Amino acid sequence: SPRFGVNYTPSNGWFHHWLDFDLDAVRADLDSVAALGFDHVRVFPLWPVFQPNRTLIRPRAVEQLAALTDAAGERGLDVNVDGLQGHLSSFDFLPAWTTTWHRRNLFTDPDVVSGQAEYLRTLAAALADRPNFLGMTVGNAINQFSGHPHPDPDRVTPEQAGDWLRRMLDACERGAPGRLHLHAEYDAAWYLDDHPFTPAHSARIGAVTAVHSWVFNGTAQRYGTRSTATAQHAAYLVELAKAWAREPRRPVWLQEVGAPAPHVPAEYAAEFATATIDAVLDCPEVWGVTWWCSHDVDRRLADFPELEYSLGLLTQDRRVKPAGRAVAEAVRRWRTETPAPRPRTTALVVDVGPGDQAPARSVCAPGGAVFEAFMRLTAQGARPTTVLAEHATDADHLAARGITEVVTPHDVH
Amino acid sequence: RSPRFGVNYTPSNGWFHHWLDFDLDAVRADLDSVAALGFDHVRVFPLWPVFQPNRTLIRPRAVEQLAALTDAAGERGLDVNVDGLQGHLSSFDFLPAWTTTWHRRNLFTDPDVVSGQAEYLRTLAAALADRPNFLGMTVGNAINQFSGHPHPDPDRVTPEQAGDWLRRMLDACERGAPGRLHLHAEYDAAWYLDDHPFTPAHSARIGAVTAVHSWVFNGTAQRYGTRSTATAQHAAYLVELAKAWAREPRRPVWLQEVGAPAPHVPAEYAAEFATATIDAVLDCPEVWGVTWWCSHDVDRRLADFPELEYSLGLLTQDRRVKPAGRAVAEAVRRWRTETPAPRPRTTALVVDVGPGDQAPARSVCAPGGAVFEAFMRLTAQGARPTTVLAEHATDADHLAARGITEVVTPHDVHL
Ligand SMILES: CC(=O)N[C@@H]1[C@@H](O)[C@H](O[C@@H]2O[C@H](CO)[C@@H](O)[C@H](O)[C@@H]2O)[C@@H](CO)O[C@H]1O
Ligand SMILES: CC(=O)N[C@@H]1[C@@H](O)[C@H](O[C@@H]2O[C@H](CO)[C@@H](O)[C@H](O)[C@@H]2O)[C@@H](CO)O[C@H]1O
Repeated sequence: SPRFGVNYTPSNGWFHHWLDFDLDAVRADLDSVAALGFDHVRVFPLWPVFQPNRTLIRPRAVEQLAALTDAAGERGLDVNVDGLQGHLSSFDFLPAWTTTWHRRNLFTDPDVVSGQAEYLRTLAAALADRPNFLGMTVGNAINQFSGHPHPDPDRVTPEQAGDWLRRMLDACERGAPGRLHLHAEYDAAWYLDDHPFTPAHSARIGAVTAVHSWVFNGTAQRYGTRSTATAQHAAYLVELAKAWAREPRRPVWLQEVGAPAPHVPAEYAAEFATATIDAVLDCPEVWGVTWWCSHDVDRRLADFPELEYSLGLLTQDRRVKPAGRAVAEAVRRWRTETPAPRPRTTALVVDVGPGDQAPARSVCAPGGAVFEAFMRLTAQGARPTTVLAEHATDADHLAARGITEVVTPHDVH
Repeated sequence: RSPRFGVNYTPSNGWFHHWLDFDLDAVRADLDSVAALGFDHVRVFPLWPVFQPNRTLIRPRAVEQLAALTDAAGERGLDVNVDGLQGHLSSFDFLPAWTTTWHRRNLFTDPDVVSGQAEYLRTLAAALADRPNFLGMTVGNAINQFSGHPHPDPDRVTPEQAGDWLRRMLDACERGAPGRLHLHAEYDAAWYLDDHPFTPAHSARIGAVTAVHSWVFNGTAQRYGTRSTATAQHAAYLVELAKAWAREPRRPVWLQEVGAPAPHVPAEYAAEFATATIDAVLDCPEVWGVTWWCSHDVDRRLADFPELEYSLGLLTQDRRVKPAGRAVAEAVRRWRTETPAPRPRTTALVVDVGPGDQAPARSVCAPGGAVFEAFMRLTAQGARPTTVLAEHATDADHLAARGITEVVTPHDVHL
């Protein structure tokens, strides 16, 4: 029931390939992905290339995306499209009509927002007749523009961020009705007290909860490369995200997971990949696992943080790397041969402060009491899920999720 | 040499975003309509982030599209000046992702950004060097607007750093295309804004010719009026002002931008204004050329431009000649038919912008300033003034080399 895919980083040109779109290079990339057994790709337009002026959405760029989508479908790959990039791999791609003389908050300016909505509706409507089109993700961790540590953020309130998300997803739904439209925020949404994108936003707006699991976020540094916390980090984000859902079986999509050097050294990447995926597949209701990323980044492109270059499952010339070989069996076995995991009946209480804005959510970050209690329960074999403090004695909430035992971080010690 | 006539080329289909949907036949039709008006050159604009999307990727296809544009121009008798670092165009900043936010690195001082800019300019120049109609490079369109107030987020630099950067950029242009016409082109803050890092000395002493961009929405029309002498003579003023800082007595001054922006120049007055402006400029000797901004109106289906930008063309979106396009063409035809002799300017107004080479009091040259108003009064009186720096006001060798026999101060004119 969990699907298996990759975040597609075009080997020739990286995301700048939209400026030199080569369908045969894309076909060869997708062939090398399909050969490892994946069933979907997550793909990335570059927003200022597609919408260089607020009222110019380039039809040729839309046609190229459709051709990419059709090429993926010929190779047995479904396609999720991320709209607003926005941020990719340390670089911000911002249209000139949003910056300096035209600086206008990405989340609140009425004209920017209507321009974003028309962009997203246009992409979704163009792919709506593709059977392998899964739906849209609003944008790749667009929440990284909304506050620190961004050097120049478009600060917003949680109320403002939620309003914006609902408008963006309405546009996706109007473009492609009935498809799988979601938003996907990086882990500040679960770990930073002040951050305006909240756990509630992730679990209650959009079709599924998307989480992006990256052990350079303090996890590998604090607990160690070969620790239980590092191996279980993706499973933790999946079970943590469930605490805020209103539907007891709302799917959680592990939409990014990668093996970043030096926190996961190259010679440990395959072992880490297998352990991380084994752990997350012991979590019920996982929509899918989508590895970051398909192909190493061309070192002929300068100024990436070193870690970005070697995140591929395939080399830049499409050779299978050790983690690619590894995943291409923690997929064949995970598919077909791995039973859906049993329910997790022990829930750890998550006290994130009252209201829906999670002002104390850093207890969930690496080093926090909720994080460490979850990892302790995990090491003990308890297979924990999570429950909000507000629901810790809510018998209807617990029964709907099959939770029979509730423990606080203090109980765990 | 005699003055040249040309246009700043705004592609009618796609504007400068046409690099993303490059249509050579649309460029050819655009240039056809420009050649019909009798021009002899175009100034053309790469979009820097499209040409160099990563510091170490200068896209071969963008370079080849620029060469194809240059060839289409040469066929039509249009020589080509290429501006490199845009950078700024018509109120929009086009900055590569590798210069901003997480990668914010000063455009003028960061070692890696500056090396990237030099390789980009060298690459463009080398790729066009075999084209006989390639004039040379301009470093970038008013790149000085990134360097301080009123930019909302400037990359600050000292004047010494600005001059060093310019020399490095121009050396790269020269390595790419030896012997061609390489210059830099700064907007009027270089002449008008106290403490602005790009100075009059930089414009008149670095690069092959001095480039001035004349825009009467800079306070000139607002203070003196649309139909005033100051508004009609503003471009000739910048030409003669820029001469004060030249070391060579016959260094050409290129009026590389001049346009008719509404409502400071209403559309119904644009033709009369263009005629008056060009007549005033062509009464100035050693004008390299007049380059009108711009060839084509901007498509109003493109959002968020300041209103004035859309109707700056001499030609409409569908390539029809506008009243100002007819007026400029007639001025060009008149000059080419009569080839009037240049007339020297023997009366010089003293320009005192303070001590040193950084012009700390240059605002006397701005609209409302004592030098500005004295120049316009001498002009109205028919004295045909040039300008001379205070440090040269009694330099007999400097004055004889320019044929200046009369030197007057702003207060002299006050009387
Ligand atoms: C500025 C910076 O590098 N921020 C990073 C994000 O880029 C990163 O986003 C995801 O992680 C991969 C690997 O780093 C990156 O290539 C993609 O942008 C992807 O969307 C984020 C992950 O939590 O971590 C930030 O620190
Ligand atoms: C932010 C802003 O509008 N800055 C303008 C410059 O754009 C302008 O540059 C020149 O003027 C024309 C007409 O405005 C414009 O299309 C081009 O960018 C051109 O290079 C400059 C002129 O001095 O004035 C600034 O205020």
